[PDB]
Amino acid sequence: KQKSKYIVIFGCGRLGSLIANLASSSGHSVVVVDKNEYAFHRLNSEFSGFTVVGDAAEFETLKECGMEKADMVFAFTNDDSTNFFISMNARYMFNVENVIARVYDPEKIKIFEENGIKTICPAVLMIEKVKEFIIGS
Amino acid sequence: KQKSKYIVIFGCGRLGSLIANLASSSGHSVVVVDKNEYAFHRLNSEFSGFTVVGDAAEFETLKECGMEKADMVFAFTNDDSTNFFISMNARYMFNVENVIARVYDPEKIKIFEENGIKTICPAVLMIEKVKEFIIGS
Ligand SMILES: Nc1ncnc2c1ncn2[C@@H]1O[C@H](COP(=O)(O)O)[C@@H](O)[C@H]1O
Ligand SMILES: Nc1ncnc2c1ncn2[C@@H]1O[C@H](COP(=O)(O)O)[C@@H](O)[C@H]1O
Ligand code: NA
Ligand code: NA
Repeated sequence: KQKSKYIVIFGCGRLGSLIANLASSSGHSVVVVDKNEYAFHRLNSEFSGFTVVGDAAEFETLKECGMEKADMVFAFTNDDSTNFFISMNARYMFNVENVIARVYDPEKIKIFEENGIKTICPAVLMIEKVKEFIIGS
Repeated sequence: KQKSKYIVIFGCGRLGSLIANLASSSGHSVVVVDKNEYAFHRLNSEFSGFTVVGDAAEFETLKECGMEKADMVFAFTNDDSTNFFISMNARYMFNVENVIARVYDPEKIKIFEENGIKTICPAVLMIEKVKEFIIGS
């Protein structure tokens, strides 16, 4: 399950595969999207869910994911512009409330957050954790 | 500063250089250690502080850092065994209270933490942040 959610993850790399594998083992319905079919070898033997090969910077790829049914969308490619494209479409075309994007450039965080997209910026996250260990929290 | 601390950072890569540059701009005394002299090109023009070339898996390198004077030691190489060596020496040979290590393998976190070493494990940190965005926290 009654708690099962519909989750779309773009990017089946190091980050995306980790989240996909965990989401699947938690009982969610998971769609994982990558431009490179070989990326899917990171999904483990237990992964239940569906794969989609396509370039997520193309609207037609976004249409093939059933994103209007999604509870959450994760924009986890290695390109900030692509993740912005995915996340803006998720929010506004497909009306997804919970959208999380990876953002490498800290200066790009603001434009995502002003559009209601939650951000994971590795540099910021590491600095925040160091600060907690020095100054408290 | 009167607030200036003595900070030793091992590994001048992507993570270490970011912390070194920020520490220096905050007014701290910073020693940065790397086996590869070319790594120091990541330090910015404003960086004040000292560099040490050496293999941090060798005790003689650890002796050249004045670690018994350190307020904090950051074990930020790309090798978990090396970071354990550095951190254990920092804690117990050089009596540093505040020691932070990067740990890639989540299964290795426990042995660091049982020895009073704070850990930054990228995979764990990313999963924790995703969880906060879904479940709150
Ligand atoms: N335009 C795109 N559409 C879909 N997947 C992409 C796109 N650009 C990059 N990726 C994927 O994002 C992933 C990034 O991997 P990593 O840096 O390990 O998280 C790789 O598997 C890439 O093939
Ligand atoms: N045994 C070691 N002693 C000192 N520096 C090291 C050692 N092993 C790796 N490193 C450095 O740690 C850094 C890791 O870089 P990065 O993966 O970008 O954080 C590099 O600049 C390496 O040369
Ligand atoms: Na807007
Ligand atoms: Na011990």
